[PDB]
Amino acid sequence: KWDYKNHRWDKLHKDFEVCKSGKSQSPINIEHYYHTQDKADLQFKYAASKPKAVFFHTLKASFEPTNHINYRGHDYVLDNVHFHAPMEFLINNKTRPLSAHFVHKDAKGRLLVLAIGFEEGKENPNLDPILNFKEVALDAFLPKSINYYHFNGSLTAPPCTEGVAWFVIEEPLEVSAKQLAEIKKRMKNSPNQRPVQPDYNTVIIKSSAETR
Amino acid sequence: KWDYKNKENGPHRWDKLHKDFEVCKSGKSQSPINIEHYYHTQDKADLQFKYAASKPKAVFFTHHTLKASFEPTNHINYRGHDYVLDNVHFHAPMEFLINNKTRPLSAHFVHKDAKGRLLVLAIGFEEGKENPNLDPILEGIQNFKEVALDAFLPKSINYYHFNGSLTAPPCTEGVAWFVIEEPLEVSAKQLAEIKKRMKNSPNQRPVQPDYNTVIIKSSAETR
Ligand SMILES: CCOc1ccc2nc(S(N)(=O)=O)sc2c1
Ligand SMILES: CCOc1ccc2nc(S(N)(=O)=O)sc2c1
Ligand SMILES: [Cl-]
Ligand SMILES: [Cl-]
Ligand SMILES: [Zn+2]
Ligand SMILES: [Zn+2]
Repeated sequence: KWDYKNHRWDKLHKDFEVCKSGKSQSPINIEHYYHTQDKADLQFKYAASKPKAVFFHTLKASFEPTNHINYRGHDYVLDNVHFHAPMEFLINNKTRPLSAHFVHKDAKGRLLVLAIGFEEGKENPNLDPILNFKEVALDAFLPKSINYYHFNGSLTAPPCTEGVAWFVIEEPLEVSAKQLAEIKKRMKNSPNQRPVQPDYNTVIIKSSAETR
Repeated sequence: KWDYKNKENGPHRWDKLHKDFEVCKSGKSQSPINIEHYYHTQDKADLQFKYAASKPKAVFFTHHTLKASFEPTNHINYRGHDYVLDNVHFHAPMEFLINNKTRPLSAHFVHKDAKGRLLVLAIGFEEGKENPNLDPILEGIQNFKEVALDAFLPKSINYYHFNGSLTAPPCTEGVAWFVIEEPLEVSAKQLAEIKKRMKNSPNQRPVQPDYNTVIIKSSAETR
């Protein structure tokens, strides 16, 4: 059984062999990239939303097909949000104590994932509805203006399927220290961060968008 | 047994011939593709060429292409990492399609660095003027005369850069592609001969599935 306990994922199932063999496995440290000033091309179609279900090695909140992201002429339906502690993706070796992943699928079956860091500070109201289920302020969840990193990668969890479009947001969200240990407690006080995977000089663009 | 013919050994079946080749199917950054969506970028000038005229170690037909091997004298520098041009080979038509445009021919500059990491540079050809750069080879397949590598490429190039795979089995990924937009020119006769030297047998992998590849457009000076 696969866990984060103390590189052998490929062994447990042959379905997981790509975890080693893939040349574009995630997460990574974002250190070399291209600046661009091209249109967002990223449109959010988010609303405050109450979960299809809320359940637990990571804390996950799933949703109905109500929230969308449209990228270069294709609609990606929001499936779920889950957390990693520490932040899996590194930005020039800076990681945040917590992260969230927003998972999407298009007509063609393609995957798009949204990642953002958290900053230890003020209480974050967006977390509480989940922590009948209370609705989550998605369209308000995200920063107004985001600087993001976009590149190609894999699932950070098995089967580590690749073909994932990652957009990693620069801005850290804020989380209070009680909330942090609580979710950390919520995840059995067991870390669920895959280490940085081998990076074969991934082509990375830095760009921005308006989430709302 | 892989080939480009429509029988059991074509591209739609390359994954079946050897288990070493399955990434041809399962791989998620498979090349070639149609380059139409990309990001325009600051021209930080990432790529530096260091080519000289060079005589081929060998010029020979292998695995459907005309290949010219070289001593490790011609190089490319990318973000402070140097890749040695290993060989130049040909595909007809051009395999990468640029904004849905297909060219009669392309040339691939295969580079490998110390780590065994791969870099390939592609430039297309369309029918026109006689190319003196080409002729050493068409005769050389039949010592070898040197190739004006330093003179081969356009002075300033527009190219697309992304991560992809090899276009022939084993279809290895982690390949850094530099696809130059500018077409070089070839005479209609030279064109017909290259195809004859490459046996009038197509050696173009079809466009492969695209998983939203991040492509940047930039430019450089080859001279
Ligand atoms: C039905 C199985 O769905 C799975 C399994 C692993 C997995 N990892 C992500 S992530 N952390 O965004 O890269 S999403 C996902 C979905
Ligand atoms: C080890 C044998 O060398 C091989 C096998 C396939 C292959 N495809 C290219 S290409 N068409 O530039 O992407 S180069 C190359 C070298
Ligand atoms: Cl993350
Ligand atoms: Cl090509
Ligand atoms: Zn995740
Ligand atoms: Zn080739």
